[PDB]
Amino acid sequence: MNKRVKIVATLGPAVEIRGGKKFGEDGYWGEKLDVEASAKNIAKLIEAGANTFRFNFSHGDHQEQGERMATVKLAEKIAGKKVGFLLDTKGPEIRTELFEGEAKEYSYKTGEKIRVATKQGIKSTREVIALNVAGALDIYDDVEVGRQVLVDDGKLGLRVVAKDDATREFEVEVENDGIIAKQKGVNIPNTKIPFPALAERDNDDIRFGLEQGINFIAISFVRTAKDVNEVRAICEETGNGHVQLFAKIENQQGIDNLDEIIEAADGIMIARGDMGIEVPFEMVPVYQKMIIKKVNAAGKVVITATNMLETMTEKPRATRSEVSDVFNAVIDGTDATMLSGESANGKYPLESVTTMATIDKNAQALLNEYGRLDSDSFERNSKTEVMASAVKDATSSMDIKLVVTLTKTGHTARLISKYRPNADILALTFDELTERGLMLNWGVIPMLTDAPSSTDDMFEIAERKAVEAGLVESGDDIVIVAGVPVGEAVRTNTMRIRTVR
Amino acid sequence: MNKRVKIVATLGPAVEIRGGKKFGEDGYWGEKLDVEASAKNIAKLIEAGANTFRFNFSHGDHQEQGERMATVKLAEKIAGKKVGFLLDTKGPEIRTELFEGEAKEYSYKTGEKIRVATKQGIKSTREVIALNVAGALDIYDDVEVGRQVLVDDGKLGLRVVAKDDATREFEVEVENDGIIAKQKGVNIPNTKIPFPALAERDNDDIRFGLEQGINFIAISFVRTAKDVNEVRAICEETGNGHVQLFAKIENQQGIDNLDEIIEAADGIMIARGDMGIEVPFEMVPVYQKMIIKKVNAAGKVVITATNMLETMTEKPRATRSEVSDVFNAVIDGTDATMLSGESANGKYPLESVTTMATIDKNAQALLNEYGRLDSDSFERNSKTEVMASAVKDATSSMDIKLVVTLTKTGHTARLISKYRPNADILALTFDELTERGLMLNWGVIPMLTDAPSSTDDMFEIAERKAVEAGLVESGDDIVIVAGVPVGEAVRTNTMRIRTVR
Amino acid sequence: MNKRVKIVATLGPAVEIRGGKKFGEDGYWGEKLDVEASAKNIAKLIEAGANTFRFNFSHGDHQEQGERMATVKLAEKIAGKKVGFLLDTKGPEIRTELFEGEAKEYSYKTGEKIRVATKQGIKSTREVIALNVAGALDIYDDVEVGRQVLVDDGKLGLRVVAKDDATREFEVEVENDGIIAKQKGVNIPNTKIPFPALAERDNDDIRFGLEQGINFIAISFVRTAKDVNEVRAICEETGNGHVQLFAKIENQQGIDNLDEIIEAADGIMIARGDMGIEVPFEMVPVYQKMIIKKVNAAGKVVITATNMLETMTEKPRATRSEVSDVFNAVIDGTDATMLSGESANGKYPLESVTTMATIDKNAQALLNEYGRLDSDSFERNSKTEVMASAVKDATSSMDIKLVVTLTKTGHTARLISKYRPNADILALTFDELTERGLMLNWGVIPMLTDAPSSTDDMFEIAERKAVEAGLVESGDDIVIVAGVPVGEAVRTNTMRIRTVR
Amino acid sequence: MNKRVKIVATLGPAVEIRGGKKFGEDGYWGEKLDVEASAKNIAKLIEAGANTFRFNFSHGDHQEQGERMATVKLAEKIAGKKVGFLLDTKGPEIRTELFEGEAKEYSYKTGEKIRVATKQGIKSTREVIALNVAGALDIYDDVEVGRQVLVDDGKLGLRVVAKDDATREFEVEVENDGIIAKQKGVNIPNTKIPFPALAERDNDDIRFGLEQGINFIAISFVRTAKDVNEVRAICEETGNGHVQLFAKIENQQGIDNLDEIIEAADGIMIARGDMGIEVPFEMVPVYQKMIIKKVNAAGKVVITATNMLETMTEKPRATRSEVSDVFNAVIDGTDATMLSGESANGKYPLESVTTMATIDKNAQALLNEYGRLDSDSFERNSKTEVMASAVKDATSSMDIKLVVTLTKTGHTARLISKYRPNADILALTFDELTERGLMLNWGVIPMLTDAPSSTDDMFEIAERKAVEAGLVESGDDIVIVAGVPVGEAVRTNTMRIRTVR
Ligand SMILES: O=P(O)(O)OC[C@H]1O[C@](O)(COP(=O)(O)O)[C@@H](O)[C@@H]1O
Ligand SMILES: O=P(O)(O)OC[C@H]1O[C@](O)(COP(=O)(O)O)[C@@H](O)[C@@H]1O
Ligand SMILES: [Mg+2]
Ligand SMILES: [Mg+2]
Ligand SMILES: [Mg+2]
Ligand SMILES: [Mg+2]
Repeated sequence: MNKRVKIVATLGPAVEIRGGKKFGEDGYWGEKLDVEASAKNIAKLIEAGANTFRFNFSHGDHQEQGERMATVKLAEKIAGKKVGFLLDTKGPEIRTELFEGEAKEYSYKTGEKIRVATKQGIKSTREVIALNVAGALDIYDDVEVGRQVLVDDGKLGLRVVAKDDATREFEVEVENDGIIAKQKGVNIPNTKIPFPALAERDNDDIRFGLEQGINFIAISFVRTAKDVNEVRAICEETGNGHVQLFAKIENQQGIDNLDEIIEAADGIMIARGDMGIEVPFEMVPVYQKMIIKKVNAAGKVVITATNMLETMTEKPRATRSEVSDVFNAVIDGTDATMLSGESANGKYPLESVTTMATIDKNAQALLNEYGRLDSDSFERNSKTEVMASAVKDATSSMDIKLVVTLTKTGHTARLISKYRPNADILALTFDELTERGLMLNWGVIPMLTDAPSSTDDMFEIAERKAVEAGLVESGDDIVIVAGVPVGEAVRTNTMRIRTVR
Repeated sequence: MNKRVKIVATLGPAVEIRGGKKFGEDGYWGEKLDVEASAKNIAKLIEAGANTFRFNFSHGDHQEQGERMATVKLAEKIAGKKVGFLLDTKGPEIRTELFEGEAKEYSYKTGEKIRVATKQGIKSTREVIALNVAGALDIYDDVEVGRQVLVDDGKLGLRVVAKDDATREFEVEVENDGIIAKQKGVNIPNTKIPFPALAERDNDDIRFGLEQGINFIAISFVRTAKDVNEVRAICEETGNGHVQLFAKIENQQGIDNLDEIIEAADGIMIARGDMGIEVPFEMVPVYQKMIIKKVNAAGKVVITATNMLETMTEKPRATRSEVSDVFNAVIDGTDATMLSGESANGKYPLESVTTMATIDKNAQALLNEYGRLDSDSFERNSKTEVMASAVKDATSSMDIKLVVTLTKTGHTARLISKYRPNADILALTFDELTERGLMLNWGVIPMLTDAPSSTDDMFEIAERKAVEAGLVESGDDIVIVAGVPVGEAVRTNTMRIRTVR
Repeated sequence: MNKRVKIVATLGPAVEIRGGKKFGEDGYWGEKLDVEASAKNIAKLIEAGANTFRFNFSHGDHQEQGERMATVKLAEKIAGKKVGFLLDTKGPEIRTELFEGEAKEYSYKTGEKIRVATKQGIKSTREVIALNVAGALDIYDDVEVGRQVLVDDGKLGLRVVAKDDATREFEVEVENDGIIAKQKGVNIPNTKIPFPALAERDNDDIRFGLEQGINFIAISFVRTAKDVNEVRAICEETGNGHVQLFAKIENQQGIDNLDEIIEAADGIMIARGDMGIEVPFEMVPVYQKMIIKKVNAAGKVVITATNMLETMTEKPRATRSEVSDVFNAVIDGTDATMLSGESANGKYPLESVTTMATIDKNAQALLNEYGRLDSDSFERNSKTEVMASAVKDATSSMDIKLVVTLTKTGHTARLISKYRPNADILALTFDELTERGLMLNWGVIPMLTDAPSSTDDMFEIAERKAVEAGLVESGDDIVIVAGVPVGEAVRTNTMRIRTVR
Repeated sequence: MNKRVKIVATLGPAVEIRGGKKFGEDGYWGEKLDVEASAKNIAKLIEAGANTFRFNFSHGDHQEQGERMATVKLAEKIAGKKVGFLLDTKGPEIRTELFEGEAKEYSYKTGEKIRVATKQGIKSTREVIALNVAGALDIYDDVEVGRQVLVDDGKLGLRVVAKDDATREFEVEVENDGIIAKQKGVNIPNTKIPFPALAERDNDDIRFGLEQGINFIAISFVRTAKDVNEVRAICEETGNGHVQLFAKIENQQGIDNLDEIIEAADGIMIARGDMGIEVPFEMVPVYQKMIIKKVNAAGKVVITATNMLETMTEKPRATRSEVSDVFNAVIDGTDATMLSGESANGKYPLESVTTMATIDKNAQALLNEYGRLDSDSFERNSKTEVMASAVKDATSSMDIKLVVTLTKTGHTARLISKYRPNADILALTFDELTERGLMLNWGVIPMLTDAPSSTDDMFEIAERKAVEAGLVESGDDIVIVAGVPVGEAVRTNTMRIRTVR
């Protein structure tokens, strides 16, 4: 079993060593980053099956993101395996501020009376939590007495009992025991804060990440196709048209506009953290199944995100509900499953990726029996898609160890992946940007190779690259597709069934 | 809209008021039990959708259990609604003992060296953990070095590093941070402790339970049909033949013998806490889907259990993986979903029941689209089952608000329930024991009524009881089944499609 | 096996004895009809499974039709079984005339030069065949040199080589050996003769048949819904609204207008004789399958007609192609199969009905495996149809010997028949016109009984009538439907599964 | 549009010109055979769609058969198209003998008393019918009084009223009007004549046939696999191992042993004439549908035979039941439809082939909608069959005009044919024997070409041969399969989707 379901792992301090100390150790924050020791930890997550690392720009600053991206470039070399680089934007969001004196968080008890500030550009204290509102908007008049302020995926609730005009502070009662840490997501349900089109901060974050070299952007709180097209414009103007945009669906407007968002984007991230606060929590499983189906029908990538192995933040074993969630995301048809705090923030980042890889690998064996996606229903809209349908058929008719596609742009590999064959897909492509671009497609193992010449045997190349990567051995049956011959073929036009020598 | 998926709520101190104090408040345990304030609390759980309470005999003593059962009996009169009474057995298991000087539990850090004792009838120290082993078995010779000892559904791991012959103690390294409380599960995977057929303790607990008045027994660690038959023999012997037995499947032996266990039992509880430590965690979802399908095909009851809303033990809102888990259990075909520590041991027992109820109600609306069960594949093996298939056909042909069955024993209601009609099922029955015994069947609303005479119009009765229960109004279409006429019919033989006037 | 597929048998001289002589014997035509001896022959066709007799008004005169109808009324009394009375109209057709000197036919050889007259109201001779054109139309100018004149379902072809203006005769070459008999169908393909709306002759024929007492009219060459509504108007004005209209589809205009014709009519007769000459012969099997499907979807009656056992006109055994045709008409979903010359004109009328009954009975056993009709696809458009769906389901779930419906108008019996249950359908109705009206519905055995009173047990009546008709015995399982109670029920609202005592 | 369903046409005097005279013209038999005029006639049958001619060795002598086979060989050069040569064996059967004084046949009326003789090597009189019994068996002791003797596929019945010991004759009553000709079938249902394993006569006929050059043998009255293996042994012994054996199923024993016969044979001829006298006539359609399904699942050829256009023996147009029969045989899944007396013995042999071809072409357009065969259910049991499944998938995904297979032995063409793709199949093969042997496979157009070298581009070759045959034009999409490269490939291993330039 190669793992066909892709893992997005969020990076953060959990994997980072600072002056020989690990996250949680006394004096950790007084040290600087040990890049090699950090890259060694990250190389172990790559080996365990992380296919793409997520850099959440709601956390840290550019320097911290930039160094973390450099640490992954080193980790790839140590692992001898490449991964995707995914930037996750702030979007039209509210975050808790940094605290005075670089305290990182405080703990609160049910019934404490604290304040939430609206004034922009200040720091929090334990008693007066300051907000970073996208567009530096003033939200004091948008939030009435009786509104709930939710901190960190709704873990901690603050009930607005009064408003203090002298300070423009919400007077709040802590509804339940919990923590307020710096740069935490804030939700105020049933309010209609007028966030701008694309915040200056998002424009700067995106341009910085594009300069560092990324493959993917996940756009937070996509409301309409315009939100995706604003980011697309920046990618194309900076010479970064190869970068793929995943719309994060995490509010009613995103659900209402799903069809236009899917057409504009390269994929969807089902951002269930915010989604289950911005829409009825009991509706998230309905939307999850429907989004995965539509995205797969469009030949695009879907990521299922948030709380997948939440307990593994503190404990070496997931709950029964967490394992059920990962398993059922695979059965629903997801291309990729995501870790957030499990990998970024937790005591068991490596064990989290391992555990997720084990569940994903066991669930992929039940797709023939239980799988929700139905490739038989698709219209085959092009001759490459006809070929992808024929490859699925061959992998259904007999035991195929591997499908190999020689793909210039990844088009053939994406269409084979869409049909969910009962085989791994080796995608041989001829440039690194295409190779990294395929790292979140179901079943696709991207591999860089030289562009075939008109004298090359592409079928010999396919078998040799598969053997040299240890994916197949003598006697295995593989399906190879290619455009034959090189420099005459318009598209993938040939399928070969080949016994490996 | 009526909740078709049934809720088993485990009762515990979480819902109990002690001289004005709630569970988790200073000096809670000092106070006498406020029976009436406790019954008012339990009454809210009934109103929120708890269909059966679970009395877990692994905790407390006969006095405590018997008191709790009496308090539920008052809660029913407050709520104006009856519930099922389910006894959950200790079973062939290992618990932690009570601690010296009524200390409730202790906390341990990774690398800590402590001891686990095999001598029976002793109480635990922080530094030496006593075991209450079923059958007071000496297990010291059963447990090799390098074996794993897990406490509290596997939360805390203890590696056996050495064995002390002179005290017959395990010298154990704490693997991970966690808590050792009183009367918690201990799992030693891949050991073969020869636990008795039925332990004296279980025999005593079942007999006390039967004396108090119960509807269900959930038998822990059912290994073979013999485990079910020993308990069935006590039910019959004491005149409690109406008591239904759910086999808890929570190890490989239970899985291997599942078919003969389903045949001996009235139902299966999928006990996923133990199951996911005793077998590979990533297989539990495979077994959950297969058990629900098999139990439904047998016309019996399936309960999905453990960790369903786990985070709500400590937080007012569940994680996205927990909502996914509850939803997917309903889609899989579960008759019932269960709360353990969420209702027994948590800060949010009412909100846990409400949340589960909300998810279960939403999931039931997607069983047409997504439902795994397939009633079309069933053999109809009796004339009542043919009537059940016809009822299901009527609810597929047109919009039926309610199915009404006049059922002496519940057999017709159980068959209609097996077919999962697109409608609520009102089961009009003539005794309280039959009424309570239907409370875990999917979609069944048990209601007590006078046995109709051969003078009575049972179709008028059905409509009148459905209107009086506020399940239907003028213009609603209903399907009524009955054995016509009373004193001649030997079974349900008539189906009526009626418009409520 | 009761035969569920209905047989329409065409009556003619084959069954008629004249002064002790049988059809074909010397001096036969010099005798008058022996009514009792003729009614005895016809009683044997009823016993063999003829459900409806067809009186083809293209043949004979009113007196001959009237006496044949009287002979069947006697045959019913002798057989002790009722049959339907079906009148088949001339329609907008061309027929060969009577011959001079009551010669009935002549024989011709390939290459003979004869004439066809256009002058209306004259008799034929061997050398000059006169036409009876509906509306007494003059067709001399509508038929050019090179047209084909086809006699008798296209058995004999006449090529128009010249036109003689002095006599207004077509000069024809006999294309193949064959016969021209009196009152034979004539087709001239690729001509557009302007037949009127409803010929005076058809108006008189219909009114005569309505006076004699008929159940059905098959309207020849239905072109549009107007053709059906013209006949409907006459039925309603004469107090004969109970008479059912079957549109004969036998030309392109009928195929083009099929949907409006089905909505206007009570059923379709697939008149393949003319159809296979008026449209491409290879298209008739396509249209047959499509018409049966649409008519069944409309809850109406379909008859498959012509050449079904053609060889049995002269021989005691059908060809392999004939048996295949009857079998496949049943598999396609036909309510009824028809005999024409086999019963009207042949040496083996009784053996023809027997042979057809044997094929139909063997094919009805393969409907579950091979049957084309798909009741699962129907929308259930009324509560009686919901009940019909539920009856189908019961007959699919277990072995049901009989479905009994107490039906005032036949509505419940038609809807049960539409769903094609795996059981015979006993339709108990309370007037003879309804009883005869159901004789061509698939599976329906109509039986006359007294209208139940409010003190009657309709379920006891259903079982008693079924037992007394020898359809069921002690131990058989039957499904009874009724509107319960009499004088309150709006519709069939009750289904009972009953073991016969 | 190309005819996918293949036509077997039985040759006979009907197509033979004798010194200027056609069959059925006065003094036909006086004249010498006009070989060249006969070959011109047979050439028209080839052009009209005859794919194989059947030489029925129950008629004539080696001289007659050998001459006819030579005349077909000239017809091929005239038509410019090859056909298959099928020998149909006499088999373990009873024929009528030749009559005294070269009288061709006699006519008999019902109630006529005549005799049937058991003495072998004598010629028939009108009043005493000699039998040519296979093995020259004496059957007098095999045939009881009240047994039925049927002549000419059961047209004429003869009741055995008494047995004459002194002449060993049956005294027989004519049951029905009909004809006793020379060398006609005699069936005595429910007798057990111990016919040899393989008769000397069959051994001689097969050996003569093989010496002339044939592609197929149809073995009459195959009872067991042993009947097939005796003939296979002669084919192998004489170096004729390429000859394909169709078992004729025409009695209950053949039906009972069908599975072992399909396994021994290359195909089944459903010989319905005999079958519908030897088993109940109404079962033939049940057996026809089941045989076609089984033979197709085995990847072998099925021929549906007898009475398909029977009326066209005497009339230029077929009945509606005959067109229904041909159409339904195609829908059932038949590879081939057959003409017997229609082509051999009739007035309209060319028109019979044309008519069958027209119906077969129309029916093939409805196999998507109505087709009984289901290729989705098949096990794909080899890599060539996986390629066949993939080809079928491509023709379902997009509009493919043609499938082209470069096939050494026809194995790839036979598998593609088994899958019934929505396309014609051009089979490019390198020898005439393989070419002719594919002529009865559904959809296969065999074409002879040079064996490609490892220098050649087989995909260019495929396109060029398809264009040269006028099967495709510029812009048409085609699927080509081949073993790439020649001299390395051990099987068809490549599929190409190509647009014709
Ligand atoms: O078959 P489709 O969907 O029209 O795609 C054809 C396009 O795909 C491509 O072959 C690219 O495919 P690959 O990147 O997989 O090689 C283009 O060259 C071609 O224009
Ligand atoms: O259920 P539907 O299709 O509305 O039909 C209802 C009608 O059918 C009838 O019950 C007649 O049915 P029967 O003739 O079968 O008794 C009418 O009384 C009633 O108005
Ligand atoms: Mg979010
Ligand atoms: Mg347990
Ligand atoms: Mg007609
Ligand atoms: Mg034969």
